[PDB]
Amino acid sequence: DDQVKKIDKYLYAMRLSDETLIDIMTRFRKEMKNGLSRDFNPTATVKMLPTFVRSIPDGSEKGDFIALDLGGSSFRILRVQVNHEKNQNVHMESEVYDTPENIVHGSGSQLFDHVAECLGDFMEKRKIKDKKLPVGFTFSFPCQQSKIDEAILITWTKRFKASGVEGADVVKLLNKAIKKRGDYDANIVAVVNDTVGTMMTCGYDDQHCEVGLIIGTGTNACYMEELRHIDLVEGDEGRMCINTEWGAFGDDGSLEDIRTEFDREIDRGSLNPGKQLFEKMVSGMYLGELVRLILVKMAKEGLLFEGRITPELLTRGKFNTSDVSAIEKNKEGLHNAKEILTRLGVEPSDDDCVSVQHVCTIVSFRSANLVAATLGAILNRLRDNKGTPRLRTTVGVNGSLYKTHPQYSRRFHKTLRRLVPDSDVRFLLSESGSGKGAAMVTAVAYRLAEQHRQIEETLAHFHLTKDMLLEVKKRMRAEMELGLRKQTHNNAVVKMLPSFVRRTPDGTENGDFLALDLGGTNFRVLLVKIRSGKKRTVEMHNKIYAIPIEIMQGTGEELFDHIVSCISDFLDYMGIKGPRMPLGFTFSFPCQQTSLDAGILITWTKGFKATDCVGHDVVTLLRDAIKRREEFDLDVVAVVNDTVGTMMTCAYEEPTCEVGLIVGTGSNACYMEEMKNVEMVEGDQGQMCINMEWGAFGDNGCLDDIRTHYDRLVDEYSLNAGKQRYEKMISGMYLGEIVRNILIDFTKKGFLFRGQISETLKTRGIFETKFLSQIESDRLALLQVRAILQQLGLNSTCDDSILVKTVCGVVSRRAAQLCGAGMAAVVDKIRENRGLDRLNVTVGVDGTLYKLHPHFSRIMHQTVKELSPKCNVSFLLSEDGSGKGAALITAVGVRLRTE
Amino acid sequence: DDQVKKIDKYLYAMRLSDETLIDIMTRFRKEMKNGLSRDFNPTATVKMLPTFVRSIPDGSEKGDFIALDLGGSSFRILRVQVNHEKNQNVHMESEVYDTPENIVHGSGSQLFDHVAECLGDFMEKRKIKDKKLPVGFTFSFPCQQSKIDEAILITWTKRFKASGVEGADVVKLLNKAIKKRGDYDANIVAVVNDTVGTMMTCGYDDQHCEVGLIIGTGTNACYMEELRHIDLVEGDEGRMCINTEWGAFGDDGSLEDIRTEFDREIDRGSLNPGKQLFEKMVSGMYLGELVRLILVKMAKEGLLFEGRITPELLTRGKFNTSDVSAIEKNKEGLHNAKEILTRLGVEPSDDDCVSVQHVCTIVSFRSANLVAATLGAILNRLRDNKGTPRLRTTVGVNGSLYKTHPQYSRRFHKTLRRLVPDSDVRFLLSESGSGKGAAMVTAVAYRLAEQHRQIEETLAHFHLTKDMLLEVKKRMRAEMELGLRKQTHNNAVVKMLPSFVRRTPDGTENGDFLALDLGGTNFRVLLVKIRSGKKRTVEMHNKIYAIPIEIMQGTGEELFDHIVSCISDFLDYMGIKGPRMPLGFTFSFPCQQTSLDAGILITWTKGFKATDCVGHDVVTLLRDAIKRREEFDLDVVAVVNDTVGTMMTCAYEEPTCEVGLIVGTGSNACYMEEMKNVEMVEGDQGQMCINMEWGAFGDNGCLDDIRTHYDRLVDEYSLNAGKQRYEKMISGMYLGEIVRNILIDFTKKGFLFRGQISETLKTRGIFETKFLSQIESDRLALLQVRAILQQLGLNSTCDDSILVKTVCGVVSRRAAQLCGAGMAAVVDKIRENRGLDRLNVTVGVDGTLYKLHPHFSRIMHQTVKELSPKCNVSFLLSEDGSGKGAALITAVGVRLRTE
Ligand SMILES: O=P(O)(O)OC[C@H]1O[C@@H](O)[C@H](O)[C@@H](O)[C@@H]1O
Ligand SMILES: O=P(O)(O)OC[C@H]1O[C@@H](O)[C@H](O)[C@@H](O)[C@@H]1O
Ligand SMILES: O=P(O)(O)OC[C@H]1O[C@@H](O)[C@H](O)[C@@H](O)[C@@H]1O
Ligand SMILES: O=P(O)(O)OC[C@H]1O[C@@H](O)[C@H](O)[C@@H](O)[C@@H]1O
Ligand SMILES: OC[C@H]1O[C@@H](O)[C@H](O)[C@@H](O)[C@@H]1O
Ligand SMILES: OC[C@H]1O[C@@H](O)[C@H](O)[C@@H](O)[C@@H]1O
Ligand SMILES: OC[C@H]1O[C@@H](O)[C@H](O)[C@@H](O)[C@@H]1O
Ligand SMILES: OC[C@H]1O[C@@H](O)[C@H](O)[C@@H](O)[C@@H]1O
Ligand code: NA
Ligand code: NA
Ligand code: NA
Ligand code: NA
Repeated sequence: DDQVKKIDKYLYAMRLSDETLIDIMTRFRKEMKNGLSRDFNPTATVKMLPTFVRSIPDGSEKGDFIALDLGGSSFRILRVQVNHEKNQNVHMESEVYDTPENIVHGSGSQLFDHVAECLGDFMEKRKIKDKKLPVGFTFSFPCQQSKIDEAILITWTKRFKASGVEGADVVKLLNKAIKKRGDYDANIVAVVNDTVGTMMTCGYDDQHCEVGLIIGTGTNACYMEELRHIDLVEGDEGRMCINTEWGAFGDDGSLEDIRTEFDREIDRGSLNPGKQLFEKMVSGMYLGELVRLILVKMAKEGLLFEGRITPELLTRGKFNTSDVSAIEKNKEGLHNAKEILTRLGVEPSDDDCVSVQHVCTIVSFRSANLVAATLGAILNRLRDNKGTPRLRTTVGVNGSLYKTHPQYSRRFHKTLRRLVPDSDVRFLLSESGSGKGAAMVTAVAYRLAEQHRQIEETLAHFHLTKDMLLEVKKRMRAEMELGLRKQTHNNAVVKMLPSFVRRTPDGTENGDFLALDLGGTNFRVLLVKIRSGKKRTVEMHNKIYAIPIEIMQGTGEELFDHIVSCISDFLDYMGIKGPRMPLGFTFSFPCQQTSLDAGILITWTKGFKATDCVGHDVVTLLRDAIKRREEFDLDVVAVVNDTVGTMMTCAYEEPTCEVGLIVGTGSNACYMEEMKNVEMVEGDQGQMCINMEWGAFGDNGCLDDIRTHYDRLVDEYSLNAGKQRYEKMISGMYLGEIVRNILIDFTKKGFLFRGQISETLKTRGIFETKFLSQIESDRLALLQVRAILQQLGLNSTCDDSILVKTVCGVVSRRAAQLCGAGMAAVVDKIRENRGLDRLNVTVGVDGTLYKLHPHFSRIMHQTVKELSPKCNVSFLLSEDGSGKGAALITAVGVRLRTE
Repeated sequence: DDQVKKIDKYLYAMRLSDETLIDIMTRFRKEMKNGLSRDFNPTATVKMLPTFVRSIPDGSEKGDFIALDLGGSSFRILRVQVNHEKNQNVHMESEVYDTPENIVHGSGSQLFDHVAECLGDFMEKRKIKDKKLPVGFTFSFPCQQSKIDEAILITWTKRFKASGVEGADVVKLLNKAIKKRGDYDANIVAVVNDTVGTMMTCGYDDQHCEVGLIIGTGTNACYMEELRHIDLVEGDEGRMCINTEWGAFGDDGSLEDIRTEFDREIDRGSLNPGKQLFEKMVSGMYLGELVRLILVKMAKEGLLFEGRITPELLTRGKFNTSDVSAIEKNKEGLHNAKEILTRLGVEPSDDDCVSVQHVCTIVSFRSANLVAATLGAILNRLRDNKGTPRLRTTVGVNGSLYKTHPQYSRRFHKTLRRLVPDSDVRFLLSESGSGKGAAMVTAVAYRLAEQHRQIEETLAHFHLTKDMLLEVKKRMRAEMELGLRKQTHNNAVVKMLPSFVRRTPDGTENGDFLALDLGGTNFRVLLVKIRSGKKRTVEMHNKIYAIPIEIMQGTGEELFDHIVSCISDFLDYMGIKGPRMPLGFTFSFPCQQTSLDAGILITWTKGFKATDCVGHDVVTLLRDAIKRREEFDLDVVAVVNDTVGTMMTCAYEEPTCEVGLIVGTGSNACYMEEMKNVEMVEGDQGQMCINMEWGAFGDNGCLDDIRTHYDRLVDEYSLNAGKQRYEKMISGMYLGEIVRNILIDFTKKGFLFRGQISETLKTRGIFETKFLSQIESDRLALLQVRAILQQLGLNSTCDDSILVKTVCGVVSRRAAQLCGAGMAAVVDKIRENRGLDRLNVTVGVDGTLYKLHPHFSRIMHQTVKELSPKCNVSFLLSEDGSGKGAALITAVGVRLRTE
């Protein structure tokens, strides 16, 4: 019996006590938490990689799929089919392809060309190249994943070392490999670890399976973790499968007290020195060589074959894990030991066979015990996660060692069940490998990819290319010409209305003025005091006055009676009732003007429809309401569009400013034009500011080209169907409605909100400028987004929130680009007007969407820079409102009136 | 009692039950939590802004300071002198500067010009213009700060509305206005809120002060929060003052059930509509106007003065909060109300006076109550942070309303104490204002600014401009010349040794080869099989062999006996013991060669110093060690440098790979030179690979220009003092040592580790390549950085971690650039040699530092691209060591021999 008690003492370090295993396990429980923490992950050796599989197959899976399986004993390509509706039970065929060492060690090219070729063949035989079969990929190395169809190889393991793969995406790599062939089309939809594939395969038959275990060439386990623990994945919704990659357990020295001189020597001879140190004590790629190392040591010390030592005993790999298994068998154990050893050249005695067989025991008993240590850890995590006093789950298993060895399973289970007695675990041996599980994943992944494809399809219609934007710019410029020219003005949609403001502030404006600001979100009355000279100053006051639902769509008399009523109040407020003051009237709707102080409303826009206004001179309507009340007198000197008011406001301090842009409730622009071009106003000397009224761009159909189903819905249900189409794709009053309509469509499609169209979602105006601005804010956690949506009344999940955010960004991005194309046309015409090669001009901007939105202005400026590269445009934000500029314009009105 | 009975019923919504107050208090509580969370902050109206003030004064403050105070009811500039070590407690002189409307409502430019001008007038009269007086800036508006001397205005409040300031750093704006004057210098070293200033002022006198409260023109409060609760500031150590900016409480509609029609109306006339809504119910700027609006409402409804109404009563601002105070005085309240109302034009009756007074009462009482609720939330907050049943704290206070109102303080205090039971609260009214506190902050800020200045000054020596880098390139080019021309070779530092490798693999290399890899981090023996012809493959194996310290610096005989010992073991491992295989020797040290198979060790580099090796032919030393065993024999065909080996390994695949580079333990490079320029070897036909041994660049002093005190220390303490200068600023064996020496210096100066130079810090090697690469890993968390350092033995804080990361980054960056300039020289020489205008060549790269570092390669590549623009350089990383290329050289060796 010394033959055994002696070995026992020698390989003493490789016989771990329950005491020790307990510590190993405790240490893995820590390594798991560290690997899950957003803070500790970057340092952790156990990556706890997220796999993006949300749960085991439920049975709803159906279709036809192709599965790949690389990285294991052999490169396997399967085919799985299922359709319970048509009562078609799971069916599958599979084949194996040869993979010579040279390819496994060559460049990724040689390799992924090889896989693509074996796939080309596999489909050529069954004649399925023409069928749009979804491919699933079982790739069994640690991988960086942000989506199920992305796999960035973190590092080769086992027997693979292929150049130019680590850090790359094997999906794109495989794809490219195929492409080169042109032999077939292949839709790689998913990539899973064999651990994950194995958990899925068993989960399919056992609804309790929460773990995926592999003990073959390599070792590694996956399990079902709570999202509220995967710090590295935005979400708390249910669970997800974590690929622990425990092979690398201890690559940081955490297990140096467990590793022996033998582990260190096998390491120094390994393909991946320093890495996968836990695995190197476990999987079947190493066990055989470990034994051979121990046997070489003993032999060198005479403990075996006297001390005869052959060159074959010193040769790397002469001693397989096959031999380890064969030697461990109960009947032919020693018979085989003798044979295997005789082939080695040594002179195997019957005693030698018995010693060698015991070594094999020690080495294999250890591996099995280690896996029991770590797997025990996982189960401890599960029992904890839940909170139940006991644990009852199923563990899927696979791999050559576990399947072929005649003592491993038995031993492993026993040690495991012992370590965690509070568990009723059931081991289930995968019989299809990963195929079934893989395909069960490819099925869900494809399902999800189809929705996505459709989402992208619809959203793609909102994408505009450099060229399409150049066209829009070109169409804008053509429309501008049409509006300026007397022969075409009547049919032009872009009216190019003269404002009768001939120059920007000349610094002689002086006096006290009243002003109205009507048409934007806030109607207000203002008092503006301007003092010129050495020390020039501006002093303003204002008061917002609400305009009731009724009054805003009521009779004209009511509207202006209200306005004047508000003027009265403000005069009291300022303590200036009495004197007859001059008044600048900022009225933000298209007006036909014959002079600065006359403006005839052409049409209501935005939210206003007051009866008996269109066709009248708004300055007259105002004077009437003034005489009607009869309290006080005013001298209405001017009527100004907010674009022009804005340009003048900014021109005050910025003499380079000659353009006015509004992007708020509505959208519109103005700029300084040459009188010779304004064919609608007699005289070709000097300049005049032109209120473009560009919102009506597209009203003659010139944009049907890029308007979508959702744009037409918004237009069709608006107060002014058919009009202001350009504006309706840009401004805050409308952007939300576009988004809303898209979301309704997506919900009916079943993409959103579990397919339930909320009563809220049917409320128009739900997505205000404010909401859209908040939703699109940067680095804004999904949790906050979802919070905002629930605030509106929208019951939504993380996925919903993501989709909504995407949608808002697509709509607002397009708004900024279209706005940019118009402005690009404008500044470019100015450049040509001055006959310049380069032009520096500044735009005065205002509007709630422009001020609040986190991307609009940025993307807008970008677009203008790219579309009019011969112009350097500066956008200046107006902080005072239009009042200043209106006052400044009223000052000139007075001098020319008092002229 | 009738009069008050009815008024109470009329303004019912402005009288707040403790039930309501406790309601509001709970709300603010939630709002605080939201403002502090990284998830909800972006949508929270209460901003909870970090202040970067760690604690109240600790008595160590001392110096001469200037303090600005803007945003309050008056613009003040002060001077604070604090000298404890000189009986000089705290002395201050202040001066008020008139600040007219126009300035406060005009352009940011005027505003800060005006400030800069006043600061000038101030310093002029005191003739202190010449002293280095640090400036602290009290700016009572909400600001985003990443550090104490930065202040980005978020939004104007109170009476301010100057254009071009929101979103800007008021500190820059001020310096800008100062530099535009030319009158003086100003060291603005800190910016604080007035609540912070107040807290620090009271804290000076009362060590229990944990809150600063303002109830004047505007209202706000700050308090000491635990750093662990402050998400927006990385760190969990200690506390920091938080500026709640509680004026914006309710701006999201949070307090609409509290807000009345009067609040809504005062809003519509405010300078900032829809903002600071909570503040608009509380502070002095609003309380009076709020009262007026009620008198007007009541008058219109008959409830006052028979219902009479005057233009005065209807005017904005005719009823100041000042009048509110007077009318609430015990003795003269009603008498004062008589005078006030009689001036307003109405015919005040004794009842009117009583009615009015009771109005003021309700208004000011609500104000006080509201503040009690929010302060209560804070107090309760402070307590929970301690986790104790009771709370004892002092609240610093200031503001015109709180100071001058005859009832407010009392009522405020009353309600507060009733709302927070288990707490003793002292209300210390700041008599000096916030100026003293501001100065206390300034003192610590300056003290800190001085540390940064010195640190930045030190680190700047590691900064290299594009120009400097061009020089390094130029100098490198010169050295290359000297090394090639035999006229100057002997004296040249960069040796440009000939490798006697004349051409990159031609594609015919065939056979089996042995290889040695000695000089890098791992010594290994390799077996390499190269099959040429129609099908070309390369199969290689290898084993790592540890070279024990002793042996590494023992005797040449022991070293090479060890080498040959391992060669013997590997032959066993591979099972090829017997045949006389050709061997390729990769020897990573400078060798004088007269032929491919002859190499004289010129000198040791890196960590090697075996004796009686230098001056010997390393092939001879090997062949000898082999003879000394006689176990076997071999055919050493070549001695190769790792640069040459790496270039060949990579040129095997890429035919434009004419350059080699190593950035590992050491740094060096090789390239294909033209025999004409290789004056040291007879002939001018064909080409030859030149091992530059560029590490010795600088050994002749040609870099003394950029080498630093720390470089000299690292060099002076090395095994090869004075040699390999260039390399010591680049490779993994040295960079860590540069860092360690900088850290030691910084620690003595007292910038790091509490000035404690630990035993760990004294240990050389501490900052290995591995560690150095983790620390700089992109987007790594501070705790992660702190964790790793703690793991080293360096007990360090978060600030400590910040500095260590910065240091590491400066060193690694310089290294990458220096390396880049070297390569730029090399590639550009080849370009010119071949008289090309543009050159496309690829470089084979190897080395742990190059592989593991998160920035080196990126920065290096970028530098090459920038210094040699007429070159397009590609970097191919060698994934399988120098072995391949070495065998490829062996091949052409045995061949050219027989051929
Ligand atoms: O490497 P081994 O011993 O074949 O075991 C692991 C393999 O087991 C197979 O059955 C699975 O299909 C593969 O996905 C897995 O990689
Ligand atoms: O429609 P919005 O978002 O209110 O923006 C446009 C308005 O912006 C205001 O700032 C201008 O003073 C108005 O003249 C203008 O109509
Ligand atoms: O608004 P008020 O009445 O000036 O009160 C607040 C001010 O109080 C002063 O005492 C402080 O010095 C200022 O920093 C602060 O802004
Ligand atoms: O010094 P390091 O970090 O090991 O890197 C350089 C070494 O890298 C190895 O990969 C090469 O095979 C050696 O030839 C080379 O000397
Ligand atoms: O094949 C089984 C295991 O081998 C390990 O070495 C790999 O790192 C894992 O990806 C895999 O689960
Ligand atoms: O308010 C911005 C713009 O809105 C457009 O719909 C109006 O027709 C314009 O007059 C106005 O400038
Ligand atoms: O000065 C009183 C307070 O007024 C508030 O409105 C400001 O935003 C604060 O910065 C300031 O502390
Ligand atoms: O190993 C990298 C490099 O280190 C240098 O210091 C040695 O002198 C070279 O021979 C070698 O190429
Ligand atoms: Na998560
Ligand atoms: Na004209
Ligand atoms: Na923090
Ligand atoms: Na020569």
